[PDB]
Amino acid sequence: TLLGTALRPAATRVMLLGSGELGKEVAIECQRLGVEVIAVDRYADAPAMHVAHRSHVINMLDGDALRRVVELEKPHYIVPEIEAIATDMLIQLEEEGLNVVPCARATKLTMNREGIRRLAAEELQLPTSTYRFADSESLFREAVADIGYPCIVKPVMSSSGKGQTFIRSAEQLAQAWKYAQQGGRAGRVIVEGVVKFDFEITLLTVSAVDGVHFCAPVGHRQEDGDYRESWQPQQMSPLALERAQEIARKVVLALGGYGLFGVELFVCGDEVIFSEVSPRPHDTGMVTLISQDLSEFALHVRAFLGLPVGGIRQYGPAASAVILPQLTSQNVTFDNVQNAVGADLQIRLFGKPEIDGSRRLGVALATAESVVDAIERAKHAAGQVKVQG
Amino acid sequence: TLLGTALRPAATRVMLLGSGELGKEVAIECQRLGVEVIAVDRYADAPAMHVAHRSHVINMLDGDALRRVVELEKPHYIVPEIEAIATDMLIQLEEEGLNVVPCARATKLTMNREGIRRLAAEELQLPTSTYRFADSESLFREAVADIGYPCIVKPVMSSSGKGQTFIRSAEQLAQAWKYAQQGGRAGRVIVEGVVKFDFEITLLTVSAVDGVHFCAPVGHRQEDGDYRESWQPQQMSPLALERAQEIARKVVLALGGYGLFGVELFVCGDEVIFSEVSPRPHDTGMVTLISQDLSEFALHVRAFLGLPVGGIRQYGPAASAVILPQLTSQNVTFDNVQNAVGADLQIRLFGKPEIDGSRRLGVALATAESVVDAIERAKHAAGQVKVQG
Ligand SMILES: Nc1ncnc2c1ncn2[C@@H]1O[C@H](COP(=O)(O)OP(=O)(O)NP(=O)(O)O)[C@@H](O)[C@H]1O
Ligand SMILES: Nc1ncnc2c1ncn2[C@@H]1O[C@H](COP(=O)(O)OP(=O)(O)NP(=O)(O)O)[C@@H](O)[C@H]1O
Ligand SMILES: [Cl-]
Ligand SMILES: [Mg+2]
Ligand SMILES: [Mg+2]
Ligand SMILES: [Mg+2]
Ligand SMILES: [Mg+2]
Ligand SMILES: [Mg+2]
Ligand code: NA
Ligand code: NA
Repeated sequence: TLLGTALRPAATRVMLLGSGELGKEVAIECQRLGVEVIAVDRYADAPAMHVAHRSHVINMLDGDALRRVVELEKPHYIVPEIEAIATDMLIQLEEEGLNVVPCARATKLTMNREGIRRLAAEELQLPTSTYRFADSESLFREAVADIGYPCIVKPVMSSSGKGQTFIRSAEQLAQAWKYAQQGGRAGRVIVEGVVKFDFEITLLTVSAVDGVHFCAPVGHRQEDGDYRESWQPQQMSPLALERAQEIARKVVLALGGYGLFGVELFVCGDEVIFSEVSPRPHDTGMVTLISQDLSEFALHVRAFLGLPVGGIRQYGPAASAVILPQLTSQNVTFDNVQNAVGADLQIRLFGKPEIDGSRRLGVALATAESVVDAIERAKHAAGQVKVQG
Repeated sequence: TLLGTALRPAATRVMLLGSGELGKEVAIECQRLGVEVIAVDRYADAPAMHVAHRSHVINMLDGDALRRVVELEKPHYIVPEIEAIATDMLIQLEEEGLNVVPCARATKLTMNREGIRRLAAEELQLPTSTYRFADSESLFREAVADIGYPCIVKPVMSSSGKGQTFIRSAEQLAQAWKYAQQGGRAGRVIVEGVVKFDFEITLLTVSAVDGVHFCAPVGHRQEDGDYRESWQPQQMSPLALERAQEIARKVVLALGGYGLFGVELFVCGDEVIFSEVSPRPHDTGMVTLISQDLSEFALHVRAFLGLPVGGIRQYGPAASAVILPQLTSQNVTFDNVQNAVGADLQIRLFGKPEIDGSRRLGVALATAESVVDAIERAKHAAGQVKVQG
């Protein structure tokens, strides 16, 4: 592995497709290695743009626009932060010699639930919830009848809970369908049977030159489409951890390429069920910004540059808690910060230029002698922040 | 403490006067809290500029220049990275209501050996080496005479050992007095009595809203005016430590203002001698990038922003080892990096645009079961990096 100096002729150039808070940490980690960084998104002054050498604002879903910026900047690596990208062009570029992280195919499979679900369940034969796809309201109903109640419906091209309904009875059928129609490319939906798990985790898995590595299990708490808190490690039986790792290894290798992946699993005692996977750093993994020697972001960077991971140090019980206000402003301020940080307590404020309703503007991080204590410390701190605008 | 959003009208602005590797990490820490960063230096593309919002290239020794950049950017904080600044303008500006970190007084006193030496030895009655100020070769001559052999001669406005001579014999004196002229402003010096210590430390001391806190002592190895290796924690007697803390506290409290200070001391048995102090993060402190929950850069920011520190966690035996090549190039590359990273091992590459002689281009960071093992690990990794021109 050879790295050049950012801004010099032999520079190593990384292009970030999506410049949110997740990309922001990847940028920092690239910059820490003197890696040249070009941050791209659909809006100006996005978080990652704050710490990049240069930035561009384009239609990331536009394959031509993508090709244009790529031709213009000639990055060595293209690093997507989101699902909503012209994956078809990524494939082209990849063939054209571009390094798409982790790989263009991983990106295509995961931008639509259909690709990923069918691969895991049908091709890989991994355990998953029952599911049915539907592209019409009527077919939607047939699916539900076959799946049974309760069931959850989701748009095939969605994230963060957009257009999702937890269906308990036929009564909600109408609304569920509409709502789901509202979410996406505005068509197709997935109808999944409800898994009743003891708890859920995100197994941060790194595929690198020196193999597949696993971070300690991350537990999380969801609240209406968004993670609210995450913690590590999440206690699990030895058998469950082994099955979890088996599943994650298979999925990442199947998706292919080097990088860190966010493997979402449901745990039922000693049993593990595959949910979905981020072929990149996971929002819940932000706890790793305090709980490990190498964050999930440092890890992704390390893996994709072709460097060996060697190993990951976990410092003990930790948690994250989102700072998720609800307001409309283009000049957000954060007061009472003196009460949100301290011993074994930190915060991150993303620099997002504006908000119009609910938006994750930062995160509180804490360590403690138990996850229970960390979670409370972290929730408390996030809550202390006075968001005004 | 109220923080705005970077790039927004109510943004909180930090101006960095000096954009090297140290400033680079402070910039990252400011960015992590959504603070707006303006990186200033005397050459373009300085490391901190890579991660700043914007930058300026000026002659930091020119007060008018300084005033102009400050007035232009209207920063809420002015943070120096180095001694070589128009501290007089700093004083003025502070008087005008600018916030100079830690305080303008602290900057002035430390940029001149004469101020700090006299303050510590005389004002605070602390243990230091034997010293004397010459202001004529003749006086230089008389002074070396009063101090004896061997002795150290230093410009009173010198760093990185610039313009210093280690004198064991009279013969050197022609040379010695001239060199004390090579470096500095280009004509006053200090003559210090050589201290025969067991080891040298840097006591990273944070002065914040919740008072003064200390990092575990950092030992280090200097060679040719440059630190080579640093490690933590340096083994010391409880008595020794206590005395070191005592000295650090009096000094930081005496200079004033919030921030991280690098207190250089010498240890002989249970005795501690004050050498000097940096009113900002110290190079040797780079080990804190792997050794603590909060790096010296995060500490500096936490403190200057008026937030509480609470506590500092140390993660066991840790070390830093510089990447200090010597060649002339404007397009440096780094090969064999895969052999410089691994478990408990990381490296940083600063992004410096060029080199022409000996220059610090990166640092290796390691953790181990023992300080000794950590040092080997760090040294070995720095040595594996092949620096090409
Ligand atoms: N079949 C299922 N059974 C039980 N709970 C489920 C099921 N599918 C989803 N959930 C729950 O709903 C949450 C969100 O589901 P998910 O499939 O990840 O939506 P998403 O829109 O893809 N969100 P994101 O993680 O941001 O990509 C999960 O994390 C679980 O808490
Ligand atoms: N009186 C002394 N006795 C013994 N060693 C000394 C003495 N003064 C300096 N040294 C050694 O010389 C090194 C550099 O001295 P120093 O006074 O810190 O110079 P400088 O130019 O100000 N360097 P810097 O640390 O970058 O500001 C110290 O770190 C010690 O290892
Ligand atoms: Cl189906
Ligand atoms: Mg998803
Ligand atoms: Mg999510
Ligand atoms: Mg999910
Ligand atoms: Mg000095
Ligand atoms: Mg010194
Ligand atoms: Na920048
Ligand atoms: Na790839």
